[PDB]
Amino acid sequence: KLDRIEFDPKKGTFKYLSTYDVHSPSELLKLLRSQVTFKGISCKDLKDGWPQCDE
Amino acid sequence: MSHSGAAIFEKVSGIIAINEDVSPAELTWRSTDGDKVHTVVLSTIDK
Amino acid sequence: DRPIDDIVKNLLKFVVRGFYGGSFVLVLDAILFHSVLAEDDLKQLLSINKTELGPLIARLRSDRLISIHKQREYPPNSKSVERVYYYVKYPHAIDAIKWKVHQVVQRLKDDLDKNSEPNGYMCPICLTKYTQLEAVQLLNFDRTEFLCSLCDEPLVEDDSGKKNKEKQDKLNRLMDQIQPIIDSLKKIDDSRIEENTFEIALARLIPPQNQSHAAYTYNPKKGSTMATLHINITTASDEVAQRELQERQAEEKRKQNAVPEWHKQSTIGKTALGREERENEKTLNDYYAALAKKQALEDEFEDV
Ligand SMILES: [Zn+2]
Repeated sequence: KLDRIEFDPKKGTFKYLSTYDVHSPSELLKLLRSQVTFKGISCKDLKDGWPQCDE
Repeated sequence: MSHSGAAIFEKVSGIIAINEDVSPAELTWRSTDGDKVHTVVLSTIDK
Repeated sequence: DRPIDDIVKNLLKFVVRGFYGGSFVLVLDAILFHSVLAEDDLKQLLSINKTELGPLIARLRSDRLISIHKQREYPPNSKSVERVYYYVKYPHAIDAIKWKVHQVVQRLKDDLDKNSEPNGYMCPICLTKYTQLEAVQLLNFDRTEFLCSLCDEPLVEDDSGKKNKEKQDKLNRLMDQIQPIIDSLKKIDDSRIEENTFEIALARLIPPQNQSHAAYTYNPKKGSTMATLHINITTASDEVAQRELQERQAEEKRKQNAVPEWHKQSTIGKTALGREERENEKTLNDYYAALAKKQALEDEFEDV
């Protein structure tokens, strides 16, 4: 029931879900494209879920 | 240009857009921060 | 919207990406995206420090890239802090950019001119310059070496003058990189630029956040000298009704323009004034059917 963890009914697999659900640089470009403001994207929650964001 | 504009509804900032090509036309107010999206159906407008 | 607006936005973006650092690019892109912005709007969108935006705003004001507006308004809590609005003056910005690039290339041309002369002679003990014109009177009687007046030291040749090709290459590397600026000002000078202000920039604003402390509505002050279409559809039956109306205003107009009874008639002869086919058509339709079988917050308002 928690939105932080996503469950796959067809596979029986639990995965971690983040507020900024970005796991690829393409997803990062899609997230920056979807911004209607010029607000910066915080890297504090970008570490959450997707393990590496610096490189 | 005329159909879209920045607005304040219920002391909340947003964008008013006119969804005119759809039948019937609607007045869509979109939250700037993404909190709430509200569409007004124009078939029930009195004044 | 306006392609010229997109062009001058590209101008501002390219000049801040070329001749300015990244934080300048950030604040300039923030002002270009949201047309009118205050200091709290920048501190909310960019998470920037006041001491960090200090040199940025100072440099962008000195280069006339960001216009500052000193309007204060009246919030409901009446805490009217002197908020400053950061916007863009497009003719002022393009004039400043054109003047800066013209002064850079003119100063480089003057540096090339001052490098075009011969080398000259340096005195390293006293660290004193000597041109070819003023070193004529300092030679000895031995006719061997340039002797200084103060140090009496053998002078050495300057390395300047031989860097003429280096300055020419610097001009070549500046000029091809600034070529998009020249190509874009070719389109700008062939177009018409409207003079925008704070009120003009208010017409194209983008909200930075949900709750803005600074109100964007302009508050004027006294003493500052610084339609509808309606259609009528008639199904070919009510034309006689409109003619009945037309003759009715005709007859009331003739009645109101008629002579009075005392005018057209003499009043001296009277006393003085003082104090069923439905069954038939049903049977008809039955007969035709049988035959066809046979052969087959509140404010003031106005309504607009
Ligand atoms: Zn010397």
